[PDB]
Amino acid sequence: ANQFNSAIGKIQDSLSSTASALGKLQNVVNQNAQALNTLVKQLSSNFGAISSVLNDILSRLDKVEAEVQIDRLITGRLQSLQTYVTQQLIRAAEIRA
Amino acid sequence: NKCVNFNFNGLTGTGVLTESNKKFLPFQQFGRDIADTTDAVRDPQTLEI
Amino acid sequence: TLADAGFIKQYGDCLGDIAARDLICAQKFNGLTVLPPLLTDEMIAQYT
Amino acid sequence: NATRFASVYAWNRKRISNCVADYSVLYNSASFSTFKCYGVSPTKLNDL
Amino acid sequence: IDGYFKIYSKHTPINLVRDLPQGFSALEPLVDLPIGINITRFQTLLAL
Ligand SMILES: *[C@@H]1O[C@H](CO)[C@@H](O)[C@H](O)[C@H]1NC(C)=O
Ligand SMILES: *[C@@H]1O[C@H](CO)[C@@H](O)[C@H](O)[C@H]1NC(C)=O
Repeated sequence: ANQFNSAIGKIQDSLSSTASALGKLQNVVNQNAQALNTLVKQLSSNFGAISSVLNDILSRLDKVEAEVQIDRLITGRLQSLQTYVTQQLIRAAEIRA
Repeated sequence: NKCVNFNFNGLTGTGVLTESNKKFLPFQQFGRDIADTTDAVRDPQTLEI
Repeated sequence: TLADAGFIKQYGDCLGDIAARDLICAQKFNGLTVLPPLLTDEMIAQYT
Repeated sequence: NATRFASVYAWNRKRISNCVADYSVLYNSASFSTFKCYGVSPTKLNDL
Repeated sequence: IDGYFKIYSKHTPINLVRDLPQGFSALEPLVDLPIGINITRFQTLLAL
């Protein structure tokens, strides 16, 4: 009993004092956050269009001269989603395991 | 406070406009969020934010 | 430390300052959403 | 409608500012062969 | 830059005899003008 009550005591003291104890769980929250922050950061890319902003194309070009620019942003943003969903699908398998 | 199709100076978009507390310095006209999307503007006629 | 749990982002905060300091309003505003787990942090504590 | 232009070698520049531009005047003129643009489409120039 | 010249500036009181102060502050813009010239060289101006 005294050895058990002491050991359950050290569990509190260890978790309370150290920074690292939950690192395996913090690393999941961090990877989930990082990938969403990256998927947002990707939206700022031109991919070779005259703007990263969809409205700044549609407010500067006509209904034909825009389509090539917009298709660049579609291709880049769609490949950004296929990357994210591949990362998260593969990651899911790690969490399942 | 209503959803609207705004244009300021050619910065076309869609949103609810609202009164800001962001301390824009006299030289500034737009303010941006992490995503590189505008989320504040100084109105070109009456210079409130 | 949690990057949200999908709870009640009813623009009472996500309109105003916190929309500038918190990444998660920018994620929301770009069509990325976080959804709650079925079992609450109280129900997992009950099963435990 | 400047009387005499500059030579291509010594090309002139004007700063145009603090004024309203109505490019539809220029585009609605028959006078031009050439009215070609590289980061905007001419009918949109008036909306901007 | 590319057919503009511009000035950024700040004022701060400090009590250091002959050295540039440890600390941090950033310079706000004060003017821009489109002089558009081949600058190479510069000098300062002062009074008795
Ligand atoms: C233009 O805007 C100013 C404020 O910047 C306003 O005082 C003025 O009345 C406006 N001009 C006219 C002709 O009303
Ligand atoms: C500016 O003038 C100097 C001195 O004649 C010359 O060496 C330099 O190449 C010039 N640069 C430009 C951009 O005209």
